Amino acid sequence: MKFNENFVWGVATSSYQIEGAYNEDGRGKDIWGDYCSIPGIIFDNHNGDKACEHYYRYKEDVAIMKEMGIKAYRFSIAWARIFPEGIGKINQKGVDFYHNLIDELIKNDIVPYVTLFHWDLPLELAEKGGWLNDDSVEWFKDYAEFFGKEYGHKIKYIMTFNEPQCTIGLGLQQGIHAPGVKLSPKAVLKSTHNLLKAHGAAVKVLRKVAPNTQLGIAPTCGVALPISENKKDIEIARKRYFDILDLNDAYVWSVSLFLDPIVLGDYPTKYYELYKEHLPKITQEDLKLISQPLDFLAQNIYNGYRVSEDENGNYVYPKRKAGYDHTDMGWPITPSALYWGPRFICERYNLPFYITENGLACHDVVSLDNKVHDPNRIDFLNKYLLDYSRASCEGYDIRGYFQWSLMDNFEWREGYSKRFGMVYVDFETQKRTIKDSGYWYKKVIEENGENLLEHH
Repeated sequence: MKFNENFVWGVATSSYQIEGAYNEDGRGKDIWGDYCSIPGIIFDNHNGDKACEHYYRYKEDVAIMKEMGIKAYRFSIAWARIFPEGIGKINQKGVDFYHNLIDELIKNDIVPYVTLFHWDLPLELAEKGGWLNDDSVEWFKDYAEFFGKEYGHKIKYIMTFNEPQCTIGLGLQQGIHAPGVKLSPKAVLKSTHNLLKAHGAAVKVLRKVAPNTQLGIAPTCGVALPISENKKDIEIARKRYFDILDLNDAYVWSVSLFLDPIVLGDYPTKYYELYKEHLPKITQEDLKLISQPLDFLAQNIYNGYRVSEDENGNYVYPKRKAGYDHTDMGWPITPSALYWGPRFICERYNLPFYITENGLACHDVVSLDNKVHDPNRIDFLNKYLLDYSRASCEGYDIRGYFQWSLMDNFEWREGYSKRFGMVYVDFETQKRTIKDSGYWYKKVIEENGENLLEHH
């Protein structure tokens, strides 16, 4: 067919983007709420104080997912809602909420896929240096250990970190994400190393406290795309996809920087040569701690870029055609990224593969008929899933697909100016309206993708 019988169809959210209740029920502050307090940082000075008020309306959101036949729901845990100080005293109302949300998903036949860290680092830990502090490995370990002890018996999928490229790169190297800083290469690489150690420490303890929970991680990157399907152009894209970038570029946006240590046991050789004078102290236990065996690998994939080389072996990036298909972010629409991306990742790491995020922003409106018509989203998803199907038919071990946001939410620096959900959300009334893509997606799950349109 188009997909295997076990293909997991799902949707994805994150805590800070949907939950709201930022200063309620004992929830501590995080780095993004603090980031939003700086005037002019967020579009129109939006923040996540209320967001979609999912903390109060989660029962309606589960029922909306049941109305679409959604069988899996990827979401994240507000670390500051369970540990308002990052470490130490637990916030029982926070633990109670996630029990109630998880139980609500289980009761509605929805498989929870849990992200432990989706960027909302507790502010108390941030003011102790965050990932710069070597104690961050212990902080995240104890945080993971509690969640496994408290929910491991009813959570079968846990991924540690969401897009460390954004937390480390945009957050500490490029000054684009919270906390919004541009630090030394030493600081960024020590931070990178402490995050990878925190991942490994979390995986290790989660195997003792949650021995029946499958463990993974969901990084992100742009997908290098070959200009043709002959052997030489594919190799160029592959080499670029897993390359280590120079220190004068946005070098944290590397697949191998995080996944080679995690899966292969060490940083790439280029890492040690290029970053030599800024390297953190690396022990083989560090590498043995980071390289804990995983059960699956995940990836958030939104778009790709054509890459080739010139006579000097330097990367060449061809222009995009005038008027190319794009989204409300101005991002390009490149469905082949959901083939080459998964293919390259499976060939290098040979792990069961999930797409934990894929979607687009559309300038959606409630039209005069009280409906939300988003045919551009349907076409986007249809084209991307066709190339995803191509990877599964060629034998790559792809296990599922999570369409990014179930509902419109806080799109970080863009605030609420960008809508990624299949459910429209009026952020004043909090009225949820399922978009056309949501009803289309319901049929995609019902028919496991044999319904998808073709002639790509």
